[PDB]
Amino acid sequence: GAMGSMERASLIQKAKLAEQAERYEDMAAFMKGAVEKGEELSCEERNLLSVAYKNVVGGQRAAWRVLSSIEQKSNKGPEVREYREKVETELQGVCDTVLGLLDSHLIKEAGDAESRVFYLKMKGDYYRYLAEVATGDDKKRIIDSARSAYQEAMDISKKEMPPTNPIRLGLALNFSVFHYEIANSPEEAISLAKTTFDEAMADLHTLSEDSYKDSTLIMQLLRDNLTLWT
Amino acid sequence: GAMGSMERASLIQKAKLAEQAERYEDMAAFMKGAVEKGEELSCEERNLLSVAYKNVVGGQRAAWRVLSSIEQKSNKGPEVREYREKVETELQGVCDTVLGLLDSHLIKEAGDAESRVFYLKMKGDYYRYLAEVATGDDKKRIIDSARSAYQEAMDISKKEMPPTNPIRLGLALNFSVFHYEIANSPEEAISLAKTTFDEAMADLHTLSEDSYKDSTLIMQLLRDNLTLWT
Amino acid sequence: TPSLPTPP
Amino acid sequence: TPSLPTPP
Ligand SMILES: *Cc1ccc(-n2ccnc2-c2ccccc2C)cc1Br
Ligand SMILES: *Cc1ccc(-n2ccnc2-c2ccccc2C)cc1Br
Repeated sequence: GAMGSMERASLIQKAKLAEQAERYEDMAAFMKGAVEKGEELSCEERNLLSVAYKNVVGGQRAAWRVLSSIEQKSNKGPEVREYREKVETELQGVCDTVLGLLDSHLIKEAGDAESRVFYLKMKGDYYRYLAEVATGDDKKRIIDSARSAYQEAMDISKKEMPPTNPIRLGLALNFSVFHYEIANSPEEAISLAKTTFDEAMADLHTLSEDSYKDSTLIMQLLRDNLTLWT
Repeated sequence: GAMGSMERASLIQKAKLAEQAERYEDMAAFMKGAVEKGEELSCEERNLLSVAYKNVVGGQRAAWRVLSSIEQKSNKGPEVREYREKVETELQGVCDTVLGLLDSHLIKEAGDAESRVFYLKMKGDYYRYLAEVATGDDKKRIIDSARSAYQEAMDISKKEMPPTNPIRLGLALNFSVFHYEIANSPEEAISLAKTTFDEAMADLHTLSEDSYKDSTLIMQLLRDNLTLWT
Repeated sequence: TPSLPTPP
Repeated sequence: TPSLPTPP
């Protein structure tokens, strides 16, 4: 696309600059360009991709929730619905773009557990965002697509990664949020967060100080959700 | 343009929704559409226009300053300069759009002091933003364009508005910042802020509680700058 | 230096 | 409920 003329390394450099400048739409466009070069992503590059799109979709989701709340209080003319729909369509477009990158061809080339779990977690997350706004014939299929991606990620992570691995912990956190917020399964959410926390706690003794900091940060986020939910 | 099909009132309604959703690019596009309907703007509508574009250009300016700082520390390949230039060009485009709205035809139809001063202040501000990034043959002309717009605004405001009027106070604040930051005239900046503050203080006795709150807020911002500068 | 912010 | 934030 529009980034086809730019060197891969230059796209990555500019993504880092865009992050420092808080230009997340630019960051996402640079990272989309980098993915489309066709090469696998390193760990650092995967994180750049994730940060970029999380910020973009995060802004859209926040706007959608503001507008949806106004719309539900209205229930005036068609403007609130129209503008909510505009934001919704834009959000869906970004999710479809991310899912498209994962399907063409990041997941299929990802053979190491760390990369494959990372991408499948992403796939779950972006289907989850589609689920948040879905109301038509395919809504159950969207929810099931999220579930399936998260479940494959969980199965790989349990076999191949320590219980303290940050990607494994973040996956469990997000899958637990899926259960609570999307699948109407609060008990499953709570069980997953609890078991994840406990298994991580038991493995902290193996870690360096720096790895300990990372794992315990995500453990605290699990605990925070457990507190909110109980 | 793209908003030509939408009712003026719907554009204004959606601008307000976009503000609540913190969708400032959308807000600006809606307000550009509203201006292009050809009718004069009310006070509330002028403020919507201003808020929208201030947020948009504010983000661009902040990004430009981050990138410019990295570039000056670099003085590696062309990427930092290229990306700074990209952000700069986008910023210039937004400023040119705002200036275009003012010239076609908001200023020429603005006959009341409140509207005319508001628009001329805007004109000064957006030339000031162009001045912040200017380096070529026209840089002195850009600075003079800002100065001229601010000066016409000041002359009208002094004749037609009380010294406590928020638009008059905001104009003086921004013109003082022009003097300090752009025109290399810190003494003029300080004198303007001081005289503005003092003349406003003397007129506070005439105001209602609500008007007092508004005027004193801007007076405090003048005082804050005086503290920074002395 | 800070210029005028958006209204409160 | 909060999901995973961006990394610190
Ligand atoms: C340039 C300018 C000046 C004043 C306002 N304004 C209008 C109503 N309230 C305010 C305001 C804005 C910022 C700080 C304080 C106050 C009272 C709007 C613009 Br644009
Ligand atoms: C999904 C996920 C999980 C973990 C990370 N990550 C990688 C390095 N640090 C972290 C992180 C992220 C958020 C909070 C805490 C920590 C330690 C990135 C992603 Br994407």
